[PDB]
Amino acid sequence: KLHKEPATLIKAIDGDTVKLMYKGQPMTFRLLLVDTPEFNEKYGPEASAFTKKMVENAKKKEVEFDKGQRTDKYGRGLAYIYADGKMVNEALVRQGLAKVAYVYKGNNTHEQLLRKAEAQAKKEKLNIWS
Ligand SMILES: Cc1cn([C@H]2C[C@H](OP(=O)(O)O)[C@@H](COP(=O)(O)O)O2)c(=O)[nH]c1=O
Ligand SMILES: [Ca+2]
Repeated sequence: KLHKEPATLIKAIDGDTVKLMYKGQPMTFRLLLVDTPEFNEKYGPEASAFTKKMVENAKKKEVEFDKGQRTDKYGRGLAYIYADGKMVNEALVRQGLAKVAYVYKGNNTHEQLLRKAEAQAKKEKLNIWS
């Protein structure tokens, strides 16, 4: 309750940040509840590429704010991002390309969903968990 919103993509940045045109400012958005490696750390180039293609290839790009703060202290948007109905945040965790991270109580609606995904990635020893 939680609603999605069309997202306009300027460019993918790395595993867990993307640049959107949001009411027609260029704005970095940071993915809620996850942490990908930096572009120059192990699985960093893979996380970047996964997010990039996932959002680029989607006909329908959406942003969904949580119930709490919509920007962080750095002025980045904080959201879940969906590509043709699939959550990027979740897909990264499921593939072992992001850890569940930065879980704040104002903004934690999809926590249990991402922890389930993380547990599957862990069990499978996938990427980060290898
Ligand atoms: C994901 C997320 C990060 N942050 C902050 C925490 C970290 O701040 P500090 O810089 O003070 O440690 C930083 C991590 O982002 P990155 O993982 O993009 O570097 O962004 C939030 O404030 N809210 C959030 O929802
Ligand atoms: Ca990161």
